[PDB]
Amino acid sequence: QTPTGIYYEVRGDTIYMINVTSGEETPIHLFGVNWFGFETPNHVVHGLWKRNWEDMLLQIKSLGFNAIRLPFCTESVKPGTQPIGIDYSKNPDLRGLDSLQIMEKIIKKAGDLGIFVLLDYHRIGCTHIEPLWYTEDFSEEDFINTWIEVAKRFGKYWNVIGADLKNEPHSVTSPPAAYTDGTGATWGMGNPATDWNLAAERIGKAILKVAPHWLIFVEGTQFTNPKTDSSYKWGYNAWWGGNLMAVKDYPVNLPKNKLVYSPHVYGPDVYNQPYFGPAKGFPDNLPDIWYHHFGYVKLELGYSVVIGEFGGKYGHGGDPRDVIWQNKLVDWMIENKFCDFFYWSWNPDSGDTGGILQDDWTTIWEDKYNNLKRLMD
Repeated sequence: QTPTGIYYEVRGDTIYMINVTSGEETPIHLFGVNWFGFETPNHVVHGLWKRNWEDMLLQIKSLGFNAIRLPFCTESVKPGTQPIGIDYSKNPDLRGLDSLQIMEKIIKKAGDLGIFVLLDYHRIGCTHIEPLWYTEDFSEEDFINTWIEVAKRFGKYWNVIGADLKNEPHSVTSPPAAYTDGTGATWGMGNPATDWNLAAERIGKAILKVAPHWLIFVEGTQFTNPKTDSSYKWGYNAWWGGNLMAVKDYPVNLPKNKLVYSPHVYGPDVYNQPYFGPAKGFPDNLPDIWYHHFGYVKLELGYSVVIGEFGGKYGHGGDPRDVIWQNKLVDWMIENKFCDFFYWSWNPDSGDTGGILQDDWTTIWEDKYNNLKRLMD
């Protein structure tokens, strides 16, 4: 049932942490941040050229976060991969360590601070998010085996809550083509080699055989199938990882008490969506859009929904409607009790969203954080 003594499960739509010996159960909320870098050519979380890694985790904790989503790529989780872009004078305890050992040290320190860690297989290579969970040189079996290896190693850390199976399944062509051309993910189209709802079952089952105490976080696709996407006016304008419209008729066939649906949702800094125009009713039109793309998965179907990424520059060098967008999204999360999320990102070096930290890697954006701090309380 668990190698750590801790078992994570969904009851109703709320995540619980269960101590299996004592029987004790506590509902947890994830107030999270993404700290990226393990999925990149750096092979390490970013910012260690300016900061000490432990000081970073203390800063994250000081702001009330209790969860980190940790993106990784295949190479960072293999022994011997060398990280790039570390200041060793600021990080002397990291001299000699390869990418995997720094991942371990960061997870163990997070657990010491009571911070839960969600592992996110973000990229198969270390350059960009592939639309599918395999490539010409890296098969679905290779993807699964890598998850199995990750789950064997990191399932022994009590604070790791589970596996976000593949970051942002999406399409690289337009519909109606994208449904059949084999280049992108689908959901409910029928082909198990493209249908993320079938692939998530295959990958999730394998993980749960080796880490039965983990949760399985399953993101949306960008497009699903034509009947579902055509059923809603904004059905073709969901984000990568953000279309969960096919959950109702095509649910992932995994145990409900182990499954979390994890949509990504963004504002005008990422893409100038037509519904971000006032001409189309922004921002008061957003609760219905969110509700259709993903929110009904909790509010109508009662599954656990954790927002895996959301963020934006909040008016600092980007589109100033982002301020209105983030405020409205937090208002809606508070009203609808979506209390579990991971902000994108802690890092400032995200080109279309910036981060909680400013470009000095030290000072936070006070306004952007003050809005987020409303979800925390």
